[PDB]
Amino acid sequence: PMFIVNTNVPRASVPDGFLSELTQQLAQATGKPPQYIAVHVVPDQLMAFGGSSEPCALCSLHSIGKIGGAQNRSYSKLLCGLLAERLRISPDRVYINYFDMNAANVGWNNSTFA
Amino acid sequence: PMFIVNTNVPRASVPDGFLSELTQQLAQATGKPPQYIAVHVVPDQLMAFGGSSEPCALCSLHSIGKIGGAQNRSYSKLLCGLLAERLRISPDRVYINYFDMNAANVGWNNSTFA
Amino acid sequence: PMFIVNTNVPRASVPDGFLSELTQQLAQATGKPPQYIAVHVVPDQLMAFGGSSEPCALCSLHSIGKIGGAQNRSYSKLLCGLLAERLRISPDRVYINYFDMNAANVGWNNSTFA
Repeated sequence: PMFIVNTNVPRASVPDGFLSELTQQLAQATGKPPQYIAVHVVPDQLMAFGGSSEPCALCSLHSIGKIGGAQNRSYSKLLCGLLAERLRISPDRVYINYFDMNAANVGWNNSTFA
Repeated sequence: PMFIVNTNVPRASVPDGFLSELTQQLAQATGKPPQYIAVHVVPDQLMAFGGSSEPCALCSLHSIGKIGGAQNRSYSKLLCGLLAERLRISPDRVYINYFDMNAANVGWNNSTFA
Repeated sequence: PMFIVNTNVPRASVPDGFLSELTQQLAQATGKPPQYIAVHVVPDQLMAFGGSSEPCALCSLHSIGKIGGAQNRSYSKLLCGLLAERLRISPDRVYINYFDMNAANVGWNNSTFA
């Protein structure tokens, strides 16, 4: 799985250990081993949410399966919780796009996961 | 809606008010309330279009609905027009990927839109 | 076609000529003319792969067609090969998300490719 957070929160406001926490929590949430979790945090961005430059985040979670109605509600509660606690972003200023990737449409290690 | 523009135009060439202009125009074009429009501009990027490093932009628009052949033509004329007028990017050096997101695949406010 | 690579490798480790090499090799792999290939490299990123921060890459390839099981395996070999040779990223620390875009869902030059 791949989780990306783009945010206008400054780099200094991202706590040490945040990538590790995201890795651990996403491994537990998706049920996938942490070795297959990739995380990417992009602070200091020029962005707005609802016309406002108050703290916000635009995020994606790509996974081969483990994507669906109930799972995505649970991921959203988890990840909005982490962004509120660690980056002080309001949950109503977070979008998370979920992508259920076909194994044949994910490249890794000179081939695909198919 | 979530609109992202990645460009090699420098930050100083992005005019004041641009994120607000994008927010307003996307609200009107998509019909969505401005409170649901998120915009993200990423200048100073290392990118090429057709092998050339002349000004260019690589963009995405994700929306829950309001995506389709005629709508996307209209969005493209709007957004290429703004990028030409405001960032001096030629329309033929702009790509916009359109994504019709299922409500169950968008997280917001600790849940999803389903 | 549009190829994006996000990496923690520093900007100074991206060799001169890399965007041109990506453009050339993707034109040949996809069969599309180089005038239609866009490339974007984002170094110096805050990311982890499998819980660690040794060089890694998170990438996308969006293309109108020319996406499928065998083609994507070939793209993965080509692109992992380039990232290993040029950026010294291990192929097992690269993820590439492939997207087969409908022509009506790609904006360009004030309209779509439909």
